[PDB]
Amino acid sequence: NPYERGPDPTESSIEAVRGPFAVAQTTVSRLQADGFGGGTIYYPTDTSQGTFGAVAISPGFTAGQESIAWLGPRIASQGFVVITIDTITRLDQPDSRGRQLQAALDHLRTNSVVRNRIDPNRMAVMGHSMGGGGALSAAANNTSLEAAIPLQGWHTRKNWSSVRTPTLVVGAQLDTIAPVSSHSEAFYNSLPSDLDKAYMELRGASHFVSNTPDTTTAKYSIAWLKRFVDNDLRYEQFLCPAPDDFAISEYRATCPF
Repeated sequence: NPYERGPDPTESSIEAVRGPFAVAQTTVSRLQADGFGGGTIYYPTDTSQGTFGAVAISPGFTAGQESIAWLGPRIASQGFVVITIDTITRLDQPDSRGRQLQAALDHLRTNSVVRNRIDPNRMAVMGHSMGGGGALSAAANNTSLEAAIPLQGWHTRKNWSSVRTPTLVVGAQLDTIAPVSSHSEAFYNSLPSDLDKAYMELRGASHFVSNTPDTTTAKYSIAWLKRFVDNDLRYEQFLCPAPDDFAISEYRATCPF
């Protein structure tokens, strides 16, 4: 597999705050950002292993980039170019956030800092709440996307039968903003039954579990991005079968991937 990066993983390595890749950052001003509100790109400096997959991450309604910023370097340091975006306005709705997540990825293709660092054919989307809805919208609008991860996603659209991108739906058990029964679990249920997909509910978690560092969220996002952005079979072990993880309330997966 040409896309494998970094040494073989262990529980300790995917749980780490910082992975085996030293990371740098560059900022995209709102003036430099076409179709999104700007953001921060995190990327590995080690280019000896080749180019990396790219990941765009959106915050939710009324939220700034800081609400999801911790994911940027934590994921990038596992071997990805990660842009944490601001939206054009903080009031933008899920469908617009999905446009902006795609525009942020496109910006990566011509960004002078990272355009040599990215494999433009291997891209993924993530978001929190309405940003997680944007991630689903972005995958539904672009079947070439390698992975999508809605974190406590919120969306008026509940049917996602058009998605062809491997999607990890991360619910929070005690979510009252975006209750898992009317959002996350509904999304997972409408994804195609043939799709490589997984639903993971975080035990006792509030809607805001992913606005502050959470090891369970990070470890399975990293395992998902590895498995599907990099086609990295070494990371299937953390997904299939279900992990005996007390942090997880419910788990569904179309294993084996």
